[PDB]
Amino acid sequence: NLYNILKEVTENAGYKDPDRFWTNPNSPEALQAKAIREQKEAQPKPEDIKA
Amino acid sequence: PMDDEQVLRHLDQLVNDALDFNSSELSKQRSEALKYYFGEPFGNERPGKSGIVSRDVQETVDWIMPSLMKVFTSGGQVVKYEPDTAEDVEQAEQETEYVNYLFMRKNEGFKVMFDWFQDTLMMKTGVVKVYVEEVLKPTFIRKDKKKREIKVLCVKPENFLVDRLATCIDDARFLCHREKYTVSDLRLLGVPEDVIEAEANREVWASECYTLLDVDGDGISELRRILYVGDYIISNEPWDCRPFADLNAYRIAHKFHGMSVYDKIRDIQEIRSVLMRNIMDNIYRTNQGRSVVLDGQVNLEDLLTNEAAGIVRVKSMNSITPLETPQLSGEVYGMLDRLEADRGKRTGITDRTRGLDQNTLHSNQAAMSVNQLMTAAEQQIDLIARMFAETGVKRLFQLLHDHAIKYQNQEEVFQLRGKWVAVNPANWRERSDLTVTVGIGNMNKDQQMLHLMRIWEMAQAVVGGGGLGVLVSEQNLYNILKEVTENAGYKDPDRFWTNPNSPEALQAKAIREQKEAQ
Amino acid sequence: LMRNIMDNIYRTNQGRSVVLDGQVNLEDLLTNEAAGIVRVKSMNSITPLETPQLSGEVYGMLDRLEADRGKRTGITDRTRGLDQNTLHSNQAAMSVNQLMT
Amino acid sequence: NERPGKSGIVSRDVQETVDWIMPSLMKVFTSGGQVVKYEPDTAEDVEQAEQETEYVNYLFMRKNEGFKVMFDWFQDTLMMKTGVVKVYVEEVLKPTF
Amino acid sequence: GMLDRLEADRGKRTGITDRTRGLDQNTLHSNQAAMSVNQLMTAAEQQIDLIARMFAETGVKRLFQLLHDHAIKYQNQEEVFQLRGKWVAVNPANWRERSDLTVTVGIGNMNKDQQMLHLMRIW
Amino acid sequence: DEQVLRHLDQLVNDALDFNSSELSKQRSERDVQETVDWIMPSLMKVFTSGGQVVKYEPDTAEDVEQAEQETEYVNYLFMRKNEGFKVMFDWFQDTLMMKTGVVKVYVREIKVLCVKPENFLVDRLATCIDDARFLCHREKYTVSDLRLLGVPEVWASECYTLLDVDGDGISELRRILYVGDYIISNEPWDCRPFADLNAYRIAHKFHGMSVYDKIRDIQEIRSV
Amino acid sequence: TPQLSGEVYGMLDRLEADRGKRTGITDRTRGLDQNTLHSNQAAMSVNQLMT
Amino acid sequence: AAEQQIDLIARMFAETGVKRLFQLLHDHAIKYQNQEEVFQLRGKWVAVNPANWRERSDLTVTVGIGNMNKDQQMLHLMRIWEMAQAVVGGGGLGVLVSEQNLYNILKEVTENAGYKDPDRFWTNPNSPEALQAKAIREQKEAQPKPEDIKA
Repeated sequence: NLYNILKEVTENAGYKDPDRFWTNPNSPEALQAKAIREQKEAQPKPEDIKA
Repeated sequence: PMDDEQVLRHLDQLVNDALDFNSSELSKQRSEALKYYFGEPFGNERPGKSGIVSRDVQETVDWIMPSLMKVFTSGGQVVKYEPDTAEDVEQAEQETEYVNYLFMRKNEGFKVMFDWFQDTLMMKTGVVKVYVEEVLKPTFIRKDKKKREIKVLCVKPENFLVDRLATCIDDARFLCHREKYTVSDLRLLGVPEDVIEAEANREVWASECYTLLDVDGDGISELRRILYVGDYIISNEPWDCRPFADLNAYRIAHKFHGMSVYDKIRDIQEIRSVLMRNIMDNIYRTNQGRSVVLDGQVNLEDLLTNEAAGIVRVKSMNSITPLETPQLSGEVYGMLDRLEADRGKRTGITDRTRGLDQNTLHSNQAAMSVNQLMTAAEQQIDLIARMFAETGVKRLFQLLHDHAIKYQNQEEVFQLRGKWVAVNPANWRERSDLTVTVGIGNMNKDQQMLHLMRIWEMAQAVVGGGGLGVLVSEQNLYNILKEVTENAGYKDPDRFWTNPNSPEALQAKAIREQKEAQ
Repeated sequence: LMRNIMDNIYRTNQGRSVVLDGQVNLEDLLTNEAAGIVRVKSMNSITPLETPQLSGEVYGMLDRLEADRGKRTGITDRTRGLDQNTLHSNQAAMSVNQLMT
Repeated sequence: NERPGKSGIVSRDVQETVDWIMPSLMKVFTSGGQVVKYEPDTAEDVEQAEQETEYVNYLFMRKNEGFKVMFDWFQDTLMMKTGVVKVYVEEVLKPTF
Repeated sequence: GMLDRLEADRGKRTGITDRTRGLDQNTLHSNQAAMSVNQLMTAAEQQIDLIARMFAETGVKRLFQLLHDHAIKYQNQEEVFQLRGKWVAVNPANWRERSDLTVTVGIGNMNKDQQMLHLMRIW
Repeated sequence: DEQVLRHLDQLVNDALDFNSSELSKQRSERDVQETVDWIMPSLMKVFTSGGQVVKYEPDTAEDVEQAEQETEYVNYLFMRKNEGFKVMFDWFQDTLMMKTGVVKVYVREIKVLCVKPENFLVDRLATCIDDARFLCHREKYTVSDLRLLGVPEVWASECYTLLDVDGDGISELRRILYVGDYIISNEPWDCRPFADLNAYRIAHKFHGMSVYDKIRDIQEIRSV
Repeated sequence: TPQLSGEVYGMLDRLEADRGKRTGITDRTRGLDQNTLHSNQAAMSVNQLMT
Repeated sequence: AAEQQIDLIARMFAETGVKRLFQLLHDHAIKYQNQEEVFQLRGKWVAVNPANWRERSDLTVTVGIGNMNKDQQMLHLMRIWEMAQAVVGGGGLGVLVSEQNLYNILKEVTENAGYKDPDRFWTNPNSPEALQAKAIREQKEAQPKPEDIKA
């Protein structure tokens, strides 16, 4: 719903779909981001030479 | 039932009546307005009196016009067809750029607006004419002949006769527009006798008539344009429409023509001129010395020193008396501030074309003194520009008429080389002016700082916690950067930083990311 | 009010017969309602013939009338915002909501 | 009530009121089609309400004589005390030829 | 303040608004570029017609004797900011924000960052 | 020596009725004595700085034919060769003084001549400044004219009008000099060596307005 | 002619102030703040003097 | 005071001195000598070859054109002072009457005092040192602001 806040802000600006999407509510790219791309960049990412 | 040779005399009778109807009132009004514009005397000046005149239309015109020039001529994106979305480059973008060359860079440039906007400001209306012309000079390899083109011009607005029951451009039962058409051009057209009249040009003023009648003895058909000479032999064919603009410029009620700043401000400038003339009278007459007679008889002091009061004081022995004739009040000069507020607030609220500072820098506190004081709280000039565009789209539509009829198989060079047949295009009869005028369309500074404060920086602040993984991708940020660069003056070449989406970027982006991830 | 102000200034700017009594029938009725310069009548001296000027306090109503001319529906000043010298400062909620719209 | 031979100056005051009332209505109503909503049942909105409200909007957005009609509304209301328009139906053409 | 009031055609018409003017000057320049350059077009037409074997002067580059196949004479030069109107919008923010929050030049930026010098170091 | 000659002579004689007899009043109303030095003298970079403001740029048929060579050659006449930078700004000076600037290309090579546009007599009504009813210019043309072929107080030349003096097939524009007892040489060209460029505020009239023209009241109000 | 007194304007002002005191209290009921702006000192002068 | 008769006397002697000043024109035209003056500068040239010109005017002395001391004092010191302050404040500095004319507008007081050259800095009729100082000021006050982002 923070994304809904941002989408309302952008609608106030006047950019619904193309320029400022800022919605990503539940979409396969958004699903793979929040559940995999963000998660695979947080849980298993700290495995560098420092680890 | 046949109606032949009667239309000649009928419109001959109509011309004089229409001229009596129009020129007596409207021509006199606009000519008086022009005389006011060029400081012709108003009547309050008398011999040995003031001479100050009213000169105020100049500054309001010179405050309104530059904004119109800076807002109109900006790229070739002024008018968008907005057709069905998928196939647009074939006609929606091709024909706009086609009319870009055939209107801009070919026909007088943006000076056409400078030759028509004043008509919408001085003449209460600006009405263009769209006319056919032919091009020549083949091989005399360039074996191309009889080229066709069409331009747009004035017809001396004093020569725009309209019927008495039209009130709209596409309602004129009678229309008349006349041009020079020298006698050598008549001989080019094979005129077989003399004219209405040492010089080949015998003062021939050819008249063009747009009227609908019944020559074929059938139902009332479309108008047939007539090229007259002296109320004589004609050239009539089934025509298409009226190639005109008719910018009322204020959208008055349903009348033939609209109204101008002249009709608004003639009386205000008249009272201003009267005030200045009376101020000069206070300076001049009220400050006259005389013979300085206490009472005296002296035949009214030698009849006011022979109606002059210049140099005489001999009455009998009169003592020192300045003889100060009573003068004007002190509020007359203080009335200047009130009347300046009265008139400047009408349409030129930006005193000296702009509102800015010299002592303190104009920062951007919050919402930019919101939206430029709400576009100076909806200045009427913006709405006048909106009406200008919404009615001048008719110019493009009239162009597209003849383009779809027949022009050429010409090729143009917008952003590339190689274009194709425009012999049989689609007009699409649908246009738009969304991002140019009163429509939401946040202005240059407004959009700039709005994006800077609430889009450019809010994202850069929120990215600290969540990150760009789900937030704005690179392509959208680059689109915002691209519009920012266009706000800097040039869309592409101002500040590239671009690389939005391409194998030279996206594939390069992936391979570079894996380069730094190994 | 504008008509009366302009007619006051017209009557004041117009000259007189420059006479106290005269014997030329008001100097030919002010030179046939003109009265440019005529003082030769009998013995009258050149006198500007002052006229009672109106009260300036009448102007004190015009601005009030200005308020009247907006008090009905549009007393808002010209509905055009101009900030030349001092910018639009805001403390909290923009003086809330621009004085509640 | 004009007296000839003197100043017959007529001060125009209504024009300012009308000409600064006009832009407010224009600015309010000349922005897309956000002005009017159809308010459907919560479960299904775009299926028949959003699409058809935007359809009617386009039938007033650039598919029917633009916004000069709105200006005529407002002029006829403010000046002649009442603004009225009519909505009629015409036939379309361009068959095979 | 009578003289100052009557000077509306002296100070205000002179394109002075406490340095906040010049639209009259810009309009005059654009009109001259669209009117005086017509004299240049006429001169070129006369040199094509009433002259032949033309040359070049003060540059010693190359003589254009003949073969003027075509010409589309028009100008566009009055569309620039005054001193920093086109820069102050994103002058100190692009380099200090785009590469600061996300220092990933190449993915999130471009080589045109060097062009920043062309707008900052150069000027 | 036909009726065309008499018509041209009468047109030249009656040309100066208003072209150079009433526009001079647009000179004084003074303010341009510093306003020009505040705008025109500082506009040196506006006119005489830049080769992109003056660009030909034709279509794909001719793109690298004379794109820069023509501009480079013309840049000589732009400054220091013929009608130089000061002489080109003389057009703006004449626009500030008599509400119109002139660059008259009177002519293998030509030069923008006829400075001091107060010598631009016309038929008192042009409305086009390119294709008017008639046009003229003032030249000295003294008696000592050994340079010219035959010419033996007298100041009259260049009677190039758009009237019916062509005699060939139509009322065409053939350039010729003044009569001078039949001393005019034909030249069938449409050069029309005149500009009449107001370049400040030019409507559909004979000529535009000057800086002092818009400040006529201020001329006697800012000093008197 | 017998000119009217200058206190008639005071009579107009008194009658207008009386009318305002009766029903239309707030002066013009409008806010035009271009140079003179409200200053926050305590709870917005609290609640604009309790409305 | 409606062409005071003292001002009449001054006007008519000012205009009748034109002939006796034509006499001095003739005296200069025939021959005097070829030295230099003693006013406004060090060094002047020879003007012993003039043209009679048959025309001379003395209209700048009295209530005629005549910018007399009373009118100059009052008109300048009140009206042109107010107008100059208005122009400088919000009327404009680089477009309207500027320093190059402010020197002239402020030299009027010095002319009333009689000293032209050595009192005020405001002369610059055509001065190279003032232009060089202006260029130096621009160079020394422009650079740091661009340099801040140039780093």
